[PDB]
Amino acid sequence: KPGKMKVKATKGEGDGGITSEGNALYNNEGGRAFMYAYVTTKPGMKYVKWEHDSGVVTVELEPPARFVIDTPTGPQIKYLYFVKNLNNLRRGAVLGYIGATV
Amino acid sequence: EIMPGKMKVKATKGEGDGGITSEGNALYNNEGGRAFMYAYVTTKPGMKYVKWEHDSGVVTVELEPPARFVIDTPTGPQIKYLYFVKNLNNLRRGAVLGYIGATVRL
Repeated sequence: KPGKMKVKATKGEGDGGITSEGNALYNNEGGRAFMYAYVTTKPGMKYVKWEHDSGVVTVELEPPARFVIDTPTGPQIKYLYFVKNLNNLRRGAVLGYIGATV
Repeated sequence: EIMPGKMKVKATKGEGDGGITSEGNALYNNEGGRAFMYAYVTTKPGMKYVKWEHDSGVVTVELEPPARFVIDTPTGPQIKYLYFVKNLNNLRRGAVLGYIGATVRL
């Protein structure tokens, strides 16, 4: 199941009211959307407000890792923010999904 | 760092104890220095080993008991068997699952 990774466009927030657009990478482990990571162009993000029907959770982000994607004009850097306390299995699923897609 | 999640596929052959044989894909990383097989995917249960070429050579790579998963095909769903190599760490197992999820129609 960790393999069935899905992407949802979502806003990120950081100190001082700064914001980003980006994608949450997430998995429906048994009928509840579990965010694993957030990817964006922008540094300094701290959290994402993540929607469940039961209500919104603010998901805290680790310090980001920088990574490379391919573009029409060459490599560009994006930031990958794992959710706090994500385990190694789920981190690996994020990296594998990214490696296969970007 | 996406390096440990980076993955390539190579067509290869598996074996189980009692003469069992299979064809399938090895998922491996050759991140920088050597080829490191992470997993083997095939259509058959009961595989125990994969015959991994390296050098020129053939290496026998031991497998964990498989997880079954299902893919869409032109003729409908097909059961596949995912065998991690023995003692693959959780980060790398996760990388295998993420890569399969990204590339296969599950």
